[PDB]
Amino acid sequence: GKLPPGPLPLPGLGNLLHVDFQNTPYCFDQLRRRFGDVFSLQLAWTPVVVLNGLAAVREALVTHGEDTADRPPVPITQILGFGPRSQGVFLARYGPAWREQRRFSVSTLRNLGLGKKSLEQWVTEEAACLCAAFANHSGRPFRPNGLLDKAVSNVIASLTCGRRFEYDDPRFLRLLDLAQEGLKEESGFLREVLNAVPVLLHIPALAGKVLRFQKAFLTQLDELLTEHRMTWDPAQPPRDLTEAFLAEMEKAKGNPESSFNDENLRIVVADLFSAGMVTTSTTLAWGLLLMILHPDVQRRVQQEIDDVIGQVRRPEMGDQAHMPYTTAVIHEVQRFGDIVPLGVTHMTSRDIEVQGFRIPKGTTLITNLSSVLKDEAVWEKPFRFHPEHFLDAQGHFVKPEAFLPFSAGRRACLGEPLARMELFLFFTSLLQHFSFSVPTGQPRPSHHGVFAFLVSPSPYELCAVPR
Ligand code: HEM
Ligand SMILES: CC1(C)SCCN(S(=O)(=O)c2ccc(Oc3ccncc3)cc2)[C@H]1C(=O)NO
Ligand SMILES: [Zn+2]
Ligand SMILES: [Zn+2]
Repeated sequence: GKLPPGPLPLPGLGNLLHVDFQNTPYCFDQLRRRFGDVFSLQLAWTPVVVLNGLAAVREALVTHGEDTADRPPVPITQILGFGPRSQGVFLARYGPAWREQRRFSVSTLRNLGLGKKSLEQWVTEEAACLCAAFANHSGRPFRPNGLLDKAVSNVIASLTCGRRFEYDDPRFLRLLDLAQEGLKEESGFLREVLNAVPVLLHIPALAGKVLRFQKAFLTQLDELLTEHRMTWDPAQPPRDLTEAFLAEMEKAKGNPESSFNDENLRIVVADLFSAGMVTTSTTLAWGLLLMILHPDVQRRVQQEIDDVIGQVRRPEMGDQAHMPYTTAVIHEVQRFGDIVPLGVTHMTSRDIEVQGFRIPKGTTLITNLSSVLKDEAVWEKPFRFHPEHFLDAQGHFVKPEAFLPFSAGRRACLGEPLARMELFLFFTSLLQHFSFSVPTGQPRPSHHGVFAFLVSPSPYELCAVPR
């Protein structure tokens, strides 16, 4: 069939000069408006197809799910112990190694707490610590990002590592620091080159600085894993994912095919931990920013929290069903924050058809989630913070199909169930006991965030006064 349209490619650079990597989301909007919902790009040697809108993304990830569940190979990951039976989950290639960790991560989380009141109470406990930390700032203006990252990170640590860390633990802080730095490494020109030419890694000079943060991250994590291997009580049912993983490694000794091995234990755990320390807290960072930028909405939320929960009892997942306005606000924060605009790259394993065009095997697929979350054809005021995007005239919460912050298909975020719970409990817990606002004498903060693979709100301070 006919391949997707797109800007005319240069001789060797291809379309590298037709894409503004400073604000790619905007550049792609222009391309979408110019060539359509499914267009092509030749980034150097990598053929790319961008998917815009719910339909294009869905036909690829759901309808053609089997053929689009693979990731682009990333040979550089070798530096972290990645191998055929050791791929973690996020960067894992479509196959048994992924499926085994995928199924394991999903079911273990569910067994450990997800969907039960135990996790809720654990989270609201961590929430209480978060509140107390906010209170230490008295009326003084501060940046909530660090405390949000620490509190959220403790929830995933509890699940994976069976413990939390004090907001000032050196190892905890270093772990969080390295995790955020390495999120800068995933976006480097050098990595692209070494990735195309695997052999170039034999030069210690290069290999030695390519993924230094991810390596530091894993190294720092090994120390924690080693202590855990020591405290673990195999005579009791696993308390966390690391123990569950460990018990599987026992059962799997002698099985060359099992992905439950030492190399993969640090990758899987680092996979879940890192993912959990940089997603939800960012959304929460957007949440608090939007709440000081729209005090009215913040009050409506507090009002609902008062009417349904009060200012005593700790929030509970059972409350959400009776808090449609707060649920709408949270969903809008996710929609507007648009924290993962271009999603995570996919790769076709077979030739497929999308919106009439043909997408050859091996094509790097880009799911433009931002275009689904800001689709002017679907949302009323896509470029505005508008809780009514998830509310009907009656005040009922409705979730449109264009709400794909987590993508779709067999590869969709496995942390969604955890994210849903964290956002509700942490958000209501914060607004239930605090009142946020822009610090007098300071300019209204921008609702425009700084572009990256993971989009954070622009730096800002706020005042948190008790209630
Ligand atoms: C509000 C927060 C979050 C957002 C917006 C988000 C978004 C995403 C997106 C866009 C993907 C890619 C889906 C695809 O490949 O098409 C994904 C993947 C993934 N996320 Fe998240 N995520 C969030 C939270 C977390 C959390 C809390 C965890 C849990 C540890 C997590 C774990 C993962 C994992 C393991 C994958 C890879 C799944 C696979 O390839 O099979 N994420 N997420
Ligand atoms: C275990 C690894 C160190 S292996 C090498 C790469 N990373 S990473 O720290 O660079 C990273 C962190 C967050 C991220 O963003 C996410 C995740 C989930 N949902 C939405 C966004 C992407 C990549 C770790 C990894 O695979 N995590 O999943
Ligand atoms: Zn444990
Ligand atoms: Zn209704």
